[PDB]
Order: sequence, then C-alpha cells, then structure tokens
Amino acid sequence: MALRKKNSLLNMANSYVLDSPQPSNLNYFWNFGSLLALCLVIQLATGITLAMHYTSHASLAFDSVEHIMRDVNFGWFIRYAHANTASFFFICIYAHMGRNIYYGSYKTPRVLPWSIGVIIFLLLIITAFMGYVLVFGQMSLWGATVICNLVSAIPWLGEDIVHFLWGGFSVGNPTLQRFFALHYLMPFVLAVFALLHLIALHTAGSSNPLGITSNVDKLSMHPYYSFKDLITVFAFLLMFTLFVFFSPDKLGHPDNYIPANPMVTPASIVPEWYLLPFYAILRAIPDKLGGVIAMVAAILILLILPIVDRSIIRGNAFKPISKLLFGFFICNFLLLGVLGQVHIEPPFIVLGQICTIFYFSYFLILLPMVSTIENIFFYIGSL
Amino acid sequence: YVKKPSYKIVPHFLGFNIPTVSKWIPIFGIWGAAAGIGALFLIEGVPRTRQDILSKIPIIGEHWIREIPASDNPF
Amino acid sequence: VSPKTRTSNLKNGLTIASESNPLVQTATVGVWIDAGSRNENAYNNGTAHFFEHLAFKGTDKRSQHQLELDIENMGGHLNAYTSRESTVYYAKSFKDDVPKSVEILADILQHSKLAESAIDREREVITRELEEVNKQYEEVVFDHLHATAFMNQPLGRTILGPRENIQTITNTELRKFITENYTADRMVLVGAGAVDHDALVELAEKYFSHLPSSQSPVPLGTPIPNFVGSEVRLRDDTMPVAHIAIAVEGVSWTSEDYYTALVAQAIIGNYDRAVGTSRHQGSRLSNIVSENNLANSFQSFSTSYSDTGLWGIYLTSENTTQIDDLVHFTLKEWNRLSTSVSNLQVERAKSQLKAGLLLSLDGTTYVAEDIGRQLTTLGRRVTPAEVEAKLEAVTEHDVRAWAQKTLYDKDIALVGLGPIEGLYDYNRIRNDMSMMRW
Amino acid sequence: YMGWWGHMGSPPQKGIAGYTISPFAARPFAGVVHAAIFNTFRRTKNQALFVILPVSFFYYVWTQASEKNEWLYTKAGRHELAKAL
Amino acid sequence: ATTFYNVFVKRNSAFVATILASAFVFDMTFETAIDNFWDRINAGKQWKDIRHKY
Amino acid sequence: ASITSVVKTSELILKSPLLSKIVVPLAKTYVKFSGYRQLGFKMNDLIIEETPNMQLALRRLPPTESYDRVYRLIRATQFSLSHKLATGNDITKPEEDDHYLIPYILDVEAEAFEKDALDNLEVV
Ligand code: HEM
Ligand code: HEM
Ligand SMILES: CCCCCCCCCCCCO[C@@H]1O[C@H](CO)[C@@H](O[C@H]2O[C@H](CO)[C@@H](O)[C@H](O)[C@H]2O)[C@H](O)[C@H]1O
Repeated sequence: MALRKKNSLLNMANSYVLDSPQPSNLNYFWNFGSLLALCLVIQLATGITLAMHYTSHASLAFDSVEHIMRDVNFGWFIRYAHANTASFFFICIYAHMGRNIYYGSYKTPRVLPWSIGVIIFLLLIITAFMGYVLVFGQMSLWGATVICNLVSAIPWLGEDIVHFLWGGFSVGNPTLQRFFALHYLMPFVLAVFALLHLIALHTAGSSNPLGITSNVDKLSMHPYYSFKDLITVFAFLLMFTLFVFFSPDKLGHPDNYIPANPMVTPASIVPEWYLLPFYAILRAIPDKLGGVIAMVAAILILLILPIVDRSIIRGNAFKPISKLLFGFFICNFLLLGVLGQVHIEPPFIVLGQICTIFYFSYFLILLPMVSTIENIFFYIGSL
Repeated sequence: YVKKPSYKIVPHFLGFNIPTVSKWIPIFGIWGAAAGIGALFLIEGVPRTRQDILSKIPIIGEHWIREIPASDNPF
Repeated sequence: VSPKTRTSNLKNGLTIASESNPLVQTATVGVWIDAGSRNENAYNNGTAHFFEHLAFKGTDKRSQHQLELDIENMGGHLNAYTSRESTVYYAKSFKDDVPKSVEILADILQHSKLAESAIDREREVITRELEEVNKQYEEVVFDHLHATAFMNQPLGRTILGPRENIQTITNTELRKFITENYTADRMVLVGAGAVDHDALVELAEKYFSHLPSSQSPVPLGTPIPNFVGSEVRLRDDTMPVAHIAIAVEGVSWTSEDYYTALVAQAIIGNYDRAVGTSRHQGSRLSNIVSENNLANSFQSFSTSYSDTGLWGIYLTSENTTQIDDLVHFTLKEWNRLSTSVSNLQVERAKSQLKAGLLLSLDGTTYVAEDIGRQLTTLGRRVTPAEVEAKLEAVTEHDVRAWAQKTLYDKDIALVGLGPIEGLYDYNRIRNDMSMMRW
Repeated sequence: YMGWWGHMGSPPQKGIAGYTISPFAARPFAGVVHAAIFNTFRRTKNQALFVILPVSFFYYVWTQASEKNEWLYTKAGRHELAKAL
Repeated sequence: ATTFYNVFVKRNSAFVATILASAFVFDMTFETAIDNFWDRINAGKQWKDIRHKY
Repeated sequence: ASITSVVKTSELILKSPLLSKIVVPLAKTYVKFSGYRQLGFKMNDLIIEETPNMQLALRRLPPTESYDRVYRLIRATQFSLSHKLATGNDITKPEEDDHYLIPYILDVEAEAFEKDALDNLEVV
C-alpha cells in the first residue's frame, strides 16, 4: 500500500486534497471554496504581520496604523492587502453562499455543512467588524458605538451587557484592546469551523451542478481541481492587484482616515459595504429590538432553507420558475445593500421596508410555494 | 364474533404523539426549573439580578442588600 | 370456554388435578413435584438430577429391562425433567392405557432400586453430560446467568451439580433426598386429555396412598435471594454467533406485579430474523434491530421462582462489530418502559397476552404442564376469566411504576458468550439503565 | 452516502465503454474559436432572461427612487417633501 | 429513604435541579461563613476593625 | 416533499376537468423550458436519491432499467462538464420520458407511511 494511504496523518491530507473523489462536472462556482481558503490564508498572514506593528492602546492605535503605512517596509502593502482582502473575503463568501443556495447544497444530505456554514458566516461578520474598529478612525469608533448599542435592546440586562462589552461607559481604550485580542482570535475559531464544515461535507461529497448523484463518475481532487483552482486563484490575484496596487482606497471610507473623536459624530455612519444589507434590514423595522431581531433573523433564517424548500429535485439548474425567483431574491439582496448606504429619507424609507419584506418572504412564502408547484409541474409535465 | 380489529391512529408528527409527549411534560418542567435555577445562579453576581430579583425574596432577600459604607468607597 | 379443572386431595395430602378433553384420544398423566435442585445444599448438589437418571434404572419389581418393555407395551412414552424448583415425571399414553402409566409412575418414584452398580454406571453418563451441554449455548448462557445473579445462593447452583459431587453421590444421599422432598403434600398428580377425574383419583388411592407426608405441611408453592449485579464473560473468538443475556431481579410467581412484568416483557417482545413476519412486528426494539441487522434474534423472558425471578432479554448476533449498538438500543428500549410507555404500547401488549396465555396450551402435554405448574407455584389453577381480569387491571401507569422500581437505574446480571469483544465493560452497560435526558 | 475509490456506492455499472486519449495526444485548444463564439452565444442566450428580468426591474426601481429622492430635496420639491415627512 | 431517592435522584432532570439548587445554597452560605471565619482569625487587623476611629 | 404527496396532488388536479385544462398545458411548457431532456435525462433521473427510501427504491429497479439509468447519468455528467447539449438520439423525446421509478418509490413510501401510522395505533 502507497504511503499516502498507509500513514494516518498523510492519509488525512490525502483524503481531502488528493484522492478526494469529486464530481467530474463541477463548474467555476465550485471554486469559491478554495478562494475563501486563500483569503483566509492571506488574512492570517497579513493580519499576524500587522499585529507585529500595531499597538492596541487607543492613544497609539491610529498612529500605529499610520506608522505601518509610512514607516514599516512594505507596510502599505500589508495593510492594504489586509483591508482589501477583507472585502474580497465577503465577495467570495456571498458567491459561495449564492452557489450553495442556487444549487441546493443546503438540502439533505448536506444540511450539516450548510448549518455549520451559517455559523462561519456569523463569525466572519464579527471578525470583520472587530477588525474595522481597530483602526480607531472616525468610522471605527462610531461603528463600534452603534453596533454595540444594539445589545441595549436585550430587555432588562441590555444596558449592563453593553457596559460589560465596552469595559466602560463608552467605546474607549478598554474596548479597543479587547477587540484587538478577539479580532486576533476569531479567525482561528473561524478556521476551525471552516474545517468542520468540510469534514461534515466529506460524508456526502460535493454536490454538483446537475443535482444528481456523482457516485457514478468521480474524479480525483488532484490534479483536476487543483489545476482548475489555479485559474481562479490567478483571476482573484489579478483583481487583488488592481485594488491593492492601483486603487487601494476604493473600497474604504475616507472618514476612517480621521482619528476617532467621540464628540463629533460623522455626517453619515455606514458600516463596511458587506454589512450593508443587514443594516438596511435593521433600519426597516422602526422598533429598536424589532430591528435587531430582524437583522439577526436575516442571517439565521438561512438555517431553515432545508425545511422550506419542498422540491423533489436538488438545485435550480432545471427549474425555470425557481431560477427566476432566485434572480429576484439576489437582486433584492443587492438593493438592500444599496439602501443601507442611502440617507434615511423619502422615498427610500418605504422602499427599504418593501425590500425587507421581499427578503423574508422568499424563505417563508415564495420558496415553499414555488417549490411545491414545480414538483407538480415536473410530474404532470412528464406524464 | 369479531369481524375486524378495533383501533384508530392517533395524530402524530415527526414520530411524536400526544400520549407520549404528555408523559414528558413534567420532565420539561423540571429541566426548566434546573435551567432557571442554573441561569439565575450564574448571574447572581450581576448587580441588577440582586437589585431586581434576589433582594425581593422574603427572609432570604437581605443576604443581597449590602452597602459599602460611604467612608470606604472611593467612587 | 375450556372445561373446568377438577381438583381433589387424598388423605396424605396428594393433590389430584385433571382437565378432560373428550376431543382427543391421548392422555398425559404425571406427577409435578414442588422440589428441585434448590432443595439440595452444596454437598449434595446434583442429587435431584442424578435421581432422574436412576428413576428409570429399575424398581423393586421390574428390572431395568422389564421397565423398558412395560412402557414399550403401553404404547406411549415416559418423560422427566428436573429444574431448580420443580421436578416432573409424566407419561403420555392412549386413553385406556392410563391405569398402566399411573402404576409405572408410582413404581419408579416410590420403589426405585438405586443399586450401587447402577449409581456407578450413571456416574459416568452424567460426567459425560458435563462436557456436552457445552454445545447448547442458550442453556450455557442461562446457567451462568443464574450462577452470577444469585451468586453463592441455592438458586445460583447448576442442576447437574459440580463434577466433584457426581463422583461422591451415594445411594444413601439419593434415598435421603427423595424421602425428605418427594412427599405427598409437595406432589400433584395431573391428568390432561382423555382422562376421567374420578378414575384418576381412584388410581391415586391405589398407588400413591402409602406416600410419606412431611412433618410440617406448608401449602404448595411456598419458598433468601439477594441478587448480585454482575457479569460473566465467556469470550470465544472461534464461535461465529455471540449470545448475550441481560437480566434484572424479576418477580416471583405470587408477586402482585406478576402480570405487570409480563406486559412489560411483551412490549419488548421477541424477534427472529428467520421467521418471515418478524420484520413487521410492532415492538420498537424489533424495528431497530431488523432495520439495522443488529441481531439474529432476541427473546425477552420473565422467569419466576417462589421468591424471586429474573426478567431480561437474551440476544444472539453475528454482527460482532455492532454488539455495542444492539445492547445500547436494547437497554434504551427498557428505559422507555419507565419514561415513555403510554396506553398505546400497554394496550397493544395486553391484547397480545390475553391470547398468548391461552395459545400456549395446545396439546395434552402443554395443558398438563400448565395445570402442574400452576398447582405447584400458586396452589390453584387460575381460570382464564381470572387471568383476563388480572391482565385488564394492568394500566400504563402500573407498567411505568413497575419499571421505575425494577429496571430503571438498577443493577443487571450480564452474561456474554462467544465473540463478545465488542461488548463494553460492565459500567458502560449498566450506564444504559438510565437516561440522563429524563 | 459516498464511499471511496473501489466502493464509491454507484449502482452496479455494466455495458458502458469509455474511451479517451492522452493529454499529450490531444490539442488542448481544439475548436476553441468555435466554442468561444458559438457555444458561449448559445449558453448566454439561454440564460439571458433570468438575468435581464430581475436586473432591469431592480435597476428601474432604484432609478425611480433615486430620481424622486433627488427631486424632493430641490426647491421645486419643497411641498411634496413636507407632505412626505 | 426510597422516597428521597424517588423524588430527588431517580429523574436526572430532578437530580440536576437538586444539585444546582444545592450549589446555590452552598455558595451563599459558604461565602457568609468564610467571611465570618476570616474576620475572627484576623481580628483587629482589618480596616473594618480600625475604621471606627475615623 | 415526498413523491407520494406530489403524486396525490397531481392526481387531484388531473381529476378536476377545469384544473387539468389550465394546468396540463402549463406543465408541458414548464417541462420544455426546464430543459432536462436536452441532457438526455428522464424526469425521474433528477429525483434526490440520498434518502433511505430512495436508496431502497433504486435497489428495487430491474437490472436493465438500473444499468440504463447509470448510463444516462454518466452521459449527462459528461455533457455538463463539456458544456454541450445532447444531439439526435441522446435528446430525450417526450415518448421516452417514462416514469420508470415512480412506482417503486411509491411502494417504498407507502410501506414507510403505513409503518408510521401503525406505530401510532390505539386499541379502541
Ligand atoms: C471561511 C469560509 C469558508 C470556506 C473557506 C469554505 C470552504 C469550502 C470548501 C473548500 C468547500 C468544498 C468545495 C466547494 O464547494 O467550493 C465548501 C463547500 C461548502 N461550503 Fe463552504 N466555506 C466557507 C464558508 C461557508 C459558508 C459561509 C457556507 C454556508 C453558509 C458554506 C457552506 C458550504 C456548503 C453547503 C458546502 C457544500 C457545497 C457543495 O459542494 O455542494 N461554506 N466550502
Ligand atoms: C478572517 C480573517 C480576518 C478578517 C476578515 C480581517 C478583517 C480585518 C478588517 C476588516 C480590518 C480593518 C482593516 C482596515 O480598514 O485597516 C482589520 C484590521 C486588522 N486586522 Fe484583521 N482580519 C482578519 C484576520 C486577522 C488576523 C488573524 C489578525 C492577526 C492579528 C488580524 C490583525 C488585524 C490588525 C492588527 C488590524 C489593524 C491594523 C489595520 O487596520 O490594518 N486580522 N482586519
Ligand atoms: C484541507 C487541508 C488538508 C488536511 C486534511 C483536512 C484535515 C481533516 C482531516 C481529519 C478529519 C477526518 O477525516 C477522515 O479521515 C479518513 C482517513 O484520513 C477518511 O476516510 C476515507 O479515506 C480512507 C482512505 O483515504 C478510507 O479508509 C475510508 O474508507 C474513507 O472514508 C474520511 O473520509 C475523512 O472524513
């Protein structure tokens, strides 16, 4: 027996990256998995390097980031790489979740990797939010203020919990130092969950774009998907290069280059672009607590896709009505994103509410209805 | 003479029926008490828990009404 | 509606009990004795079984050969068995051959030779039986199960007795045993099938009238057992099938919980992959085991004695890597007798038992065994009407209450024989006797 | 649900003969021009509606919303703004 | 004594409830008892013992 | 959802003259636009099979049907990876789109649903 199969440790590697049997028809949307792993590795490498130059104390934090930009050799690159890869991480994670929703990767037998994935998504959001605060510019501080005060909505204990998170009476030095420690840690927790959802997936193997079994026709992960993954790695690095080297601040907020000032509140406080859809959902509900619950529910509702999709067919490749509904859902998610960054003014107030209703009604009404109807149309249609 | 066996199907859902669940109702009660006792115990230190819950308990409640003398409190 | 079981006594105190069936042409008469291995001490353990081999080795009148011929000439046969608490000697014959059979039985019990030459001859036959029971796995498992459950107590002893006693049993000890134990107040002459009761009572007055009465006549089925949670593992990797029994201390014949225990046993039930219908049985455990091929078979049992019992299950499996699952699921099904059983399971099992207790009584030997067993354990035959009322009195609440006192979190006796590498240690088995979720 | 090489969990296969040639024997870019033009046009044409419909609708909605918003915060839109608040 | 087992130990829900309630009682009483013990062995040494002068 | 549910609901529709008059033409166009026939699949090839019930139904297929199903899946997987469509005889014609699997799964499910019902019976 060959070594890679004999030796317990090598065999674990082998089982995941080399002999792993994959469907032979995975399309390029199966490549986001590896890009997300690449983002995770870039973030770890750049993040650990930034940690060697950054000072978490609020009197020095912003200046330490300027010191990285100006004084540390290639500091500019490491900082921009870290900040831009945070954006690319979300593009790829949304792409990956989009792939999973369209192709019914959440259905049995892959509910577990899907459900662990929803947790990974929450951890990514928390990681990225804390990292943003560490710059301690104006958006850093004011973002932390707004977002941590959402916990004030928890009845009875809310206020006490916020002061406990802050380590004080407002966002300040204690908060920044604790966010540093947690921002360092959270990516390791995230990597563990990423690995767990893979281990969970390995029982069923990858889905494929037809939604039929691949047990009939498998391909080794290497060399075929190894070399196919290189294409998107180089495509990603080209996009990375254009941002990092030529437009490093396109995805950022200028206000974060002003030092945090607890007195002056910035003209518009928006979160980073990738949180904007959830921000729009929060604004849609007028109640404080309602808004928080809605915002959280917008993520946790993903957990019910296994239930509300009633289809006898996995994924949308063959379901014209489901494909149209999916298209509208995705465009609505982008509209929510846009409404997250407009001013709270007419007519965007009402529009935001309608988009929020559409977001939830996809899971609760339309997908269950449409999937039931398409079941019937396939049966009657093929009689 | 009996022509057919005499039975009905009780309503069920995900393999649970009301006769079975009703036997477990008390047990959820006790676990809820255990969770209540446990939760309250974990936050007994939280000042709000003492102020709003624990100090209002008859007899026992004076255990949680404790003042630092003004002379010994720097803040 | 079955014909009435008639019961008469003699002067000495021998009970005669009969159930006539004028639809059959054959009759089973015999003597049920409220005595067995349990009545021996440690020095004469094996005596009762020894005697059973010598009862047929000739009497004062007929030699061994004459005896053989006399029974051959009857047309039917004689049969005997000794258990822990009961000894039976019966004769199946034709209708009109019953006077011959009662005469032969009376002869072999009262007037047996027990000649030193025959003691010495059987001493080798019985020694060879020690090395051939080894094959009857069910009995090996249950004999070890009694041995461990009732460790160093009379019920824990084997029926055959140790090798050492077989070599030292004398005609004196044999004589003393049957003189002390086979007394009229401990015996029941039973007839089933084509027998007249009044004819049978006359035959008893003719043959069993000069039986000794005991000094202190206690009623029939009168008894201190202290169950030991324990295990015996007899691992044998060369065996293809594992046999496992698990038991808790069960109920005596006269327990108030006797029927409740039967209902509980019926909820778990039996299973056998060789029987066609078994994959469709209602029992939860049956479903789990059949879907997962965890076992070849299982058999719930509730063995009763005068003052104790064992209640448990006997499992056989070739699936040697999943014995852990089989045992896990079995004991979790027992947990549900304490936590979950509702009128659904209880009413289903009562329906199954209301018939089951009557269906067992097929031919004359089963009827005779039923009359004999009930008379020597309860002192009366319980009519089907009484049995139907006692079963109807078992509620779901009673089953739960019984299980919570008898099974839940209780010590088990556990015997595994064969390729039982996969059977976990005692603690992990015993830990399945409760549910942490409840 | 999935095994491993040698016991993958396919239903039994029989009667399919598979043929292929070495990567060194094949032109990797054979018929690339035809594919890049005709095949991509076919695949794009068949999916175009599922993209165009939602994109066009949400872009129209956004355009109407952004134009109204812009107009409400002009002088001309003073009255309509006052009513909207 | 059967009754005690049956009520507080037989159901694990009950046993865990009992353990946590006992932990609550223990925690509160042990705190008070150590406070008093510590004050007796360190008598006249602590601030609370000299505070009265000021 | 269960195949049983889909089949029962479809039978309710096909019974009602009104309903069938409006649904049958819609369902036929749906299936034409679905386009699974363009990869040489039969409708039943698409049904999710990673459930114990469906694994049982597939095991109950006659050998011939089973071998041909495997071929259609392999063939379709190859069309998918090549980004080609079936041509000629590989396209499933409407007359070849037979419900080869529906009877087997309906029987598997019928027994599993009977089993669930009977596990909940109450002696009256
Ligand atoms: C750090 C973030 C993540 C990484 C690095 C990651 C990585 C991967 C990889 C490598 C695979 C296998 C190949 C592939 O299908 O692309 C995969 C599959 C999967 N991931 Fe993720 N993932 C991440 C986040 C998520 C999230 C947030 C979800 C869900 C909300 C998710 C759900 C899944 C599912 C369901 C599959 C199985 C899909 C299939 O192959 O059909 N993952 N992931
Ligand atoms: C999933 C992994 C990670 C994500 C998504 C992430 C995201 C971010 C984000 C969004 C920022 C704000 C960037 C800016 O505008 O300047 C940031 C800053 C930072 N991150 Fe991370 N990060 C990750 C991992 C790490 C790790 C592992 C470290 C190790 C310490 C780290 C250290 C830092 C430091 C020191 C800063 C502050 C300096 C700066 O703003 O560039 N990050 N991170
Ligand atoms: C992704 C980065 C590379 C490192 C590997 C990822 C770390 C996770 C590995 C530990 C998780 C356990 O991983 C588990 O291991 C065993 C053997 O290694 C695999 O077992 C599989 O492969 C081996 C041979 O290759 C067979 O004996 C077995 O029949 C098959 O199921 C499991 O399918 C996989 O789920």
